Amino acid sequence: KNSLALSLTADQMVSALLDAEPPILYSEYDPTRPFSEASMMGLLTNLADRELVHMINWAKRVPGFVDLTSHDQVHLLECAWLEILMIGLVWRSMEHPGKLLFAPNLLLDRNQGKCVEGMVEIFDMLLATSSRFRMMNLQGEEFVCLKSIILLNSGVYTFLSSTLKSLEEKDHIHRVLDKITDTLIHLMAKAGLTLQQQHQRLAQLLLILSHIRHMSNKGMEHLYSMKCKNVVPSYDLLLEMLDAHR
Amino acid sequence: RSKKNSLALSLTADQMVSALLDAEPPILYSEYDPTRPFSEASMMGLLTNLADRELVHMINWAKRVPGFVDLTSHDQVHLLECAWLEILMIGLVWRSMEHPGKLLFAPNLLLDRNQGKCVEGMVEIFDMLLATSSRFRMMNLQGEEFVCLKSIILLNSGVYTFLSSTLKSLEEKDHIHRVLDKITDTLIHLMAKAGLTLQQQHQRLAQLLLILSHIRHMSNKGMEHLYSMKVVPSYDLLLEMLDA
Ligand SMILES: CC/C(=C(/c1ccc(/C=C/C(=O)O)cc1)c1ccc2n[nH]cc2c1)c1ccc(F)cc1Cl
Ligand SMILES: CC/C(=C(/c1ccc(/C=C/C(=O)O)cc1)c1ccc2n[nH]cc2c1)c1ccc(F)cc1Cl
Ligand SMILES: [Cl-]
Repeated sequence: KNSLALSLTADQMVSALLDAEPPILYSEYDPTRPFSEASMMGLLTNLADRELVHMINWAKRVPGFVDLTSHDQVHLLECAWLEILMIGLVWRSMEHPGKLLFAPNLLLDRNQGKCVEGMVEIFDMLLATSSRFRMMNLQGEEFVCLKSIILLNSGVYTFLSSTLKSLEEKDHIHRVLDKITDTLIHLMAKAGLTLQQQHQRLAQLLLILSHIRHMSNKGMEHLYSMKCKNVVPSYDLLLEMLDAHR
Repeated sequence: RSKKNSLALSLTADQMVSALLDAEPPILYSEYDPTRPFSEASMMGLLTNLADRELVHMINWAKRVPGFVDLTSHDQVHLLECAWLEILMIGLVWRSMEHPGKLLFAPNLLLDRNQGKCVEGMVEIFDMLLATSSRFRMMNLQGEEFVCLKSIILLNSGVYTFLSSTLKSLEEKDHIHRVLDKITDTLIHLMAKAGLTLQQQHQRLAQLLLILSHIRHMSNKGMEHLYSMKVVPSYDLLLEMLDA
């Protein structure tokens, strides 16, 4: 692939990723009205709906992503969307121990998780991830690398791949993933970590992604258990949004 | 802030690998000569039976993973509850590597895709497992890398879901993270000795650890299908096997 992505240095990768970051959105409720009146699930659903649109724009700006066919872009987003929302939430919540910062005007604690049956389980997992990032002193530059890894990794092993084209798409993804790895290592070397510390930190970061997958899976199961499914993107919806984007 | 006294942390890379290779469970056989062809119910029976027998050996293996016995029984159980199906699955994928298009559950139970269709929804899981096996094959995964990955799953999968208020709980967690760091070093060591450059080492490490996310996903899907049909070994069972 002549992909410009593969010619990027670590610093250019980080710049591109920092520049692609979506805005922090606000929850939509009247702050003049008391907080009951508001449905918690309604607020969260609405927020996720609005976050999704921005996620598509962000994805299109991840180096290497637009080199893929639309079909593969959709497949990656279908698999990764909730993991991406979740890693964003955890990062925003880092400086708020015991709380989840859904939006600047929607900072929830554990006991607010108990609104909606089974959500507290997810809340606790999210809190623990936020604690882990805090403990590790996760940097914004590392965060954007991890979020891009999720986009590219989560769906890559579930392409139905008979064709030459599909094999080339997979190879491409793996090369970009290798570039993000290099980028992460670079950031750590420049922060003055030893070689051993670099590889240990890389491993600690990537192992957290396993827990993010777990949380996404649990979350998706609770959502599928519902008789309404207002925002969870079908392939076709995602393809439309990708086409509607351009 | 306190660092648990563990012989595990004094092991070199080479000693870690040896200890892990030595702890490997045996390859078990499926219930000998069943009625073939299989029904949906008979296939599930064979797979359930196999998992039950594999579990006992998994506990023995876990007890021999350096650092694992340093933990309290409660924490050992928590790790196994979270990791058990992922461990079965990574074992299966490794055994299946040299059998393209097939899953080697046991030497007398080698199934292909179309045999996955015998139980409703299972082919989806089969396909994910096959794809993982292909990925390991493509990467030329080595047996020494495999044992490191399998131990990482044991230690990592449940580590973030200890409910941890006390200093003691934080020290247990730190211990786990140090052992995980030791296994990372061990993996890097193996790659360096295989003659990979520094860049290649870090890239390969990342490729391997990213597969663990897919293994978590398969475990989750597997558990969901099983709950839809009917499964996590009970705390008490696990405790007994750990005590026994
Ligand atoms: C953990 C929080 C959460 C989010 C969520 C995602 C989708 C929907 C609804 C989809 C639909 O009807 O199609 C509802 C809530 C959430 C909503 C904003 C978010 N912004 N950043 C992260 C965020 C997560 C949630 C809550 C309950 C649950 F059973 C499962 C989940 Cl995942
Ligand atoms: C994919 C294969 C499979 C395994 C399996 C694991 C546990 C149980 C437990 C049931 C119970 O306790 O009542 C049943 C089946 C399997 C059985 C041996 C195995 N050895 N190595 C890997 C292995 C997997 C399976 C099948 C259908 C499904 F819906 C989900 C799964 Cl996970
Ligand atoms: Cl908005």
